[PDB]
Amino acid sequence: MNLFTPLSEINPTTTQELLYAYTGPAPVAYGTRTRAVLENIIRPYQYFYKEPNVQRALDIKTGCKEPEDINVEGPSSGFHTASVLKLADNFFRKYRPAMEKLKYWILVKLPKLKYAELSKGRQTYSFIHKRNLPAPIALEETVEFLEQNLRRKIGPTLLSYCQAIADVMELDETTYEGARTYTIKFSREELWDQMRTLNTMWKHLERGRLNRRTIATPSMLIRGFVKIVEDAAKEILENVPTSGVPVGGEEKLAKLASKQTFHTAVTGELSGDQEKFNECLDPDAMRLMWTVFLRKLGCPDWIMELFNIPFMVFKSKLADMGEGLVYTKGKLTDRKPLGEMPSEFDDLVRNVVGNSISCRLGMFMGMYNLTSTLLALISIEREELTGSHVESSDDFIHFFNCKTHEEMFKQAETLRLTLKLVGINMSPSKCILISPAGIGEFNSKFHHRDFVGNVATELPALVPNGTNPMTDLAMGLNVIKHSVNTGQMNLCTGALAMRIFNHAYKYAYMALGVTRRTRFMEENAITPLLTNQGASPVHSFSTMHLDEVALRRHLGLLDEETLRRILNPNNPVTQKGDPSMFFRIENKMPQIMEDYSVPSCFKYTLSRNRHKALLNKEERYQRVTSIINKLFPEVLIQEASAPGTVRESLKRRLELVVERSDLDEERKKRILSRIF
Amino acid sequence: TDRPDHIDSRVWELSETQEDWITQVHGHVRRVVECWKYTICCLISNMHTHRGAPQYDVFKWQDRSTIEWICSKKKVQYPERDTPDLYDNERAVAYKVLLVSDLSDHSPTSGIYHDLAFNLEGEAEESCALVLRGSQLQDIKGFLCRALEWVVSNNLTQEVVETISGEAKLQFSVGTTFRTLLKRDTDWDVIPTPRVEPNVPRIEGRRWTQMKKLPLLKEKEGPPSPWRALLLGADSEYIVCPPGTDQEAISWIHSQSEIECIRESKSTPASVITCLTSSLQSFAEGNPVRSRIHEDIIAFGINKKQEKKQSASSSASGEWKRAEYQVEEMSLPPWVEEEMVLLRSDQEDNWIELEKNAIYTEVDGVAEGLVDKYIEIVGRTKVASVIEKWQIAATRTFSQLHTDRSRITACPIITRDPSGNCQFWGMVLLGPHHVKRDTDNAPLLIAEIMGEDTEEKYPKHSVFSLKVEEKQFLLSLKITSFSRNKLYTFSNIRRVLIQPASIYSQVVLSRAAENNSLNLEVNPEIQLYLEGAQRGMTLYQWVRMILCLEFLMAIYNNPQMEGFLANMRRLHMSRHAMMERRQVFLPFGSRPEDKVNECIINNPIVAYLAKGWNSMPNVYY
RNA sequence: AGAGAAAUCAAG
RNA sequence: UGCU
RNA sequence: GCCUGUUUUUGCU
RNA sequence: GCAAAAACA
Repeated sequence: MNLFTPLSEINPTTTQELLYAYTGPAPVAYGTRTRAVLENIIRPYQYFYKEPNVQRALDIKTGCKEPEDINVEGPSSGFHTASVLKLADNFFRKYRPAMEKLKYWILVKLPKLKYAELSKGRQTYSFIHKRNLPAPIALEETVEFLEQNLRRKIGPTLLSYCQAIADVMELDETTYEGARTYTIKFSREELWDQMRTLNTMWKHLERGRLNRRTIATPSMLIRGFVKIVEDAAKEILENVPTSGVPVGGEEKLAKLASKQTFHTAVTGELSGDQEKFNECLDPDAMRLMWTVFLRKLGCPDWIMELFNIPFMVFKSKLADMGEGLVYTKGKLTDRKPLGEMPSEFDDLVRNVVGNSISCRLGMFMGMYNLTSTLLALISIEREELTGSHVESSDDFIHFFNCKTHEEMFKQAETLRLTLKLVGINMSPSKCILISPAGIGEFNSKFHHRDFVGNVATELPALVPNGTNPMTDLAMGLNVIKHSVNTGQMNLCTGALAMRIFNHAYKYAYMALGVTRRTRFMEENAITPLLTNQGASPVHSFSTMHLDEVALRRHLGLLDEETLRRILNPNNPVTQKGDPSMFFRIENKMPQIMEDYSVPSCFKYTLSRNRHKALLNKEERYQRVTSIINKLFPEVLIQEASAPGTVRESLKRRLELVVERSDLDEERKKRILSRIF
Repeated sequence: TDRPDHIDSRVWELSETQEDWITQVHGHVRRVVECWKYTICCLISNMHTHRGAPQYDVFKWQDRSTIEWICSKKKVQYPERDTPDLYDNERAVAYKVLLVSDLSDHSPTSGIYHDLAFNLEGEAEESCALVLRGSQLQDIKGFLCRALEWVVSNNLTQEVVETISGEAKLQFSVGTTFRTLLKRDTDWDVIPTPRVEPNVPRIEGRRWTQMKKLPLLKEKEGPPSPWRALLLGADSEYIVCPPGTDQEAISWIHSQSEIECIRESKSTPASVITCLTSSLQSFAEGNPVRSRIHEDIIAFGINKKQEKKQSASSSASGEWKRAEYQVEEMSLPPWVEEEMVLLRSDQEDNWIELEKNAIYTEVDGVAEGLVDKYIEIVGRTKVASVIEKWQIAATRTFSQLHTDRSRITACPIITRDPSGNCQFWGMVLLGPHHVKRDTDNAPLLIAEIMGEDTEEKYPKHSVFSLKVEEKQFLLSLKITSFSRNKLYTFSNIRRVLIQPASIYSQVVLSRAAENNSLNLEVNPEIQLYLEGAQRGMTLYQWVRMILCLEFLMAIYNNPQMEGFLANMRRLHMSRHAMMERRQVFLPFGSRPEDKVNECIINNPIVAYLAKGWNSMPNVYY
């Protein structure tokens, strides 16, 4: 490590890039997640009391603890109710513009939120198939479930979706009918359990940690509810100085620099992490903070109930245990459930619900990053704390401007205690304070005189993407360009990355050495003329943003005769399977439908080489969307608002298109005759 | 903002404080409807005069004091609950603007004021139509039609209809049994109402100490770590084959090869040399994929799972217990320093042949000159040749993956010097790989040329003696299984050159910027703690050994390395602060070294970095 | 065997 | 069956 | 196998 | 809007 600590030319902050083993393999998880899941379940109960008493903590519903019960020498699970109330009141009294924006979002933006925003998620636990499915599939099957159990249509808004979710909870028996045909039954208790179930699963390819961690995913019955509170929290956090989570990239760096003002006699800079986050935060604290925010805003009761649903559902969460703890007799390996034979998690047997285990304390999952940020920020607002604080989720940086060292130490301890009041524990081994400010870290961004560039955080993106030569070259060069713009890579590193990417990109498409492609080009006398074909690079450091074909045409490296062939919109290589519609600006017929191909012959598609009914349903939706887009050019620019159902709307639109086609009347009649 | 386009800005800002819109159902739509009513009131009194005074007096959105003052002057009184929107001087009677969904079957609402009812399409009821003039009717109809177009554009028809009707749902509600389900795991109801008075209590905390001395990393005790990597590293060599294709080189090697075992390891039986010889013979013919033989089972561990499970079942005795997995601790091997020293040895070739980018501007020339300087100062080095070997081997092993083969594939590792001669580093044998995931292992038989043999460094290698053209070489021939993801990652190992290039470029460009002139030939002196003492050392050799250490770190990347490097950044920052006469203060139970020491188990380069940290000073004055 | 690290691959 |  | 949030790059509808 | 990739928490 002595080679990474220069003393003369550059400082170790600039060499922090060297403390990265990237371009080496990323660690993976192999076996059962049961031990990790059970450890995350048991940790909140171990931290509620100063002396770990798990058995006495499992009977606690709301984790609220007296100020004398708050552990100061270790992690503390739970919150102080009076502290939460007073700190939320203080945070509301200050930052009034943020609360005005919250009221604006509630009145205006919230009613316009659509439940189709839930489709943006990744793999989602499905309460119907008991598996992990893509968010569109789970959303659509949940919508069908609500429609066929409530015997009504669900409105496009997210409020209607949440109301339908709440209404289904009132039924005694619910059923799901879906094509394979098959029918599944849900009681109120069964569907409640599926609502409050989080599907646990390993986190693979994660760098920077010795021990593998477990990630979880909720069902669509609660993702919608979490969406409202997350959007409201984002709206509040965008308008408060002390937040750092909703901003990112260069804007986050600018916000950090706006607070790096060290003018007093003693100017510290505390940068640290919060230990055991996502499991020392009781959801009831977030409930109380949101309730205070809505009360002081004059909001009605229904919005309060809506905001309080998700945190109660997470108070009743059911974490999915893995496929069993590993047991061995000799050199055997057997996987057994929690309660079969004694282990270190015997105290949690009473919480077992089938293959899932309950946990009333903590969050167990980062589903409330913005709300946890708000909970952290409300505790900052108090008279003793006069410094500048930035908190994203559990990574924070604090700047002190104090007259004396003792005052700074008192402020730092007050910061620690006020964080502990709401269930947030500073990691003692990860929090470091520098008494003269100027050196710090936040979100792995180290600054000494300015935020130094961090090479090797851009190396994993330097591999060709693998779509097609044009897209791969374009996006690789633009990633390098963004790295150069942000200051991560300078002239030399940028050019070297360009050369390495170009060499790997030419290798990946059989453009180096003697390959089948090169042999075919050689025996048929086909000069490359393109980077992916083995020609010399046309792109330079200053021309990263320029397209290859246009630059080659401008420089004369690609003659017009070959351009007439490469950019043919009728080439068989990229020909589409169906005709497409085209605009015609200032023409008698403004829309023409004809067969089309992607202009570039090198934008081909690589064959991938290997809930089915729902996929056919997606295909039907795609067909309907395609015909709607063809017949309604204006929904491509603005939202769809035509009245009636799809069939009648497109029927009248097709008619009106016909009477403006400028043909003979009888020809229009014969065209209309065959319309279904 | 939230103002609809058809709503005038003055009307919108006047409506802000008229009603508490947050508590009303569809507060935004309610405000829009009230703005519609006020605009209709404005349009009715469209600059009409009577006896030198406005014909209509508008009561809507006016302070109650003025309303009572002017109503008293007009000998009219109205109750607080309902007040007419406007008053007409002609045909003296109070009027109120009403919006209704249906114009038919409508009756007057109150006997104290008249109703000017309108529908959402801009039409007016008969008495309202006859009271007002045609111009007022047209203005009101046009404004209401613009409002209707705004409504249908924003898909707010249902909300507007419900608002106009007068009654609407709370837009969200929680039933009874759902509330009971929700309140199961909490001590508060849906909208919590704790009885405790808000307060921030004072809690006795602790005192923040000071990191007067830098932490000391724990050095583990145990046997020295063996070389646990895919390939040999600095002990890699090659045979200079005559120019030709891969098939010619393999034929030339095999036809003149004399293999004799000189050191056999129990991990890799010496009998699997026949696998390599058969693979070489098959590749020399033009058929890289060959059929299985008897010793392929031993070489690639074919079916080992069944015999292992049968032995486990036969030897199964006792009582079931928990797993309690353990990781053996190992000390820093002596060969890490030797690897670092030998990796810096100069070569006769450049070993980094990257095609230059185009040059159009002067900035392009500067960048390419910097890249060329870096390449020439790190190219002629053993580490560059080892990186090239790793690249070739990883890519040629990864390209024959992705299929379900029951046969044996041979993957030669051959490079070519800038004279046409082939350089045979070794050969990778890929066995039966029924691979389905990205983490499942694929059996391999890594055979490659070794420069020097060491029992403690390579305990699992069976070293052979290779006799080709009156020359003596060594052969490693280790049995390993290696995953798809790691092979893909090592297929792009050439990216490791960026970080030492980053250091070199930052030094050169900082020197250029301070004196406001580029040099491109600066080789300054870097002060470092080499043997516990600060001594000067040139930039070029510093970049060379930075590249060597970065490469050695990349091929030995594991969870231990990841955690160690993640947790040494705090200590690196603390040391950089301490070298600038800055004090470092810590919380009560702050031991930043524990989260590093937990990651120091058996990784030789983690131990090397830990020893490098320990050697250099920990107290700064 | 081996890869590997808090338990998986090395077949069904 | 050929990336310095 | 492949969560949540923020930011970034590219391509296609 | 969708899809792919990357970084951070």
